[PDB]
Amino acid sequence: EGTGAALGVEEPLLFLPLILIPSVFFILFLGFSNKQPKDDFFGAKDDRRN
Repeated sequence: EGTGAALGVEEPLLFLPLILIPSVFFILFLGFSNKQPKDDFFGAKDDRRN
């Protein structure tokens, strides 16, 4: 093409799978993140990861 539209989105229907599939796995990622330790560790690479 070469028009230059941001993210190749000329058609507005392409914001359907671009805003949903990240926010489907984001809710899955929040199921992992909310069950974590949330304690300021020291050193690097904390490995509790419940």
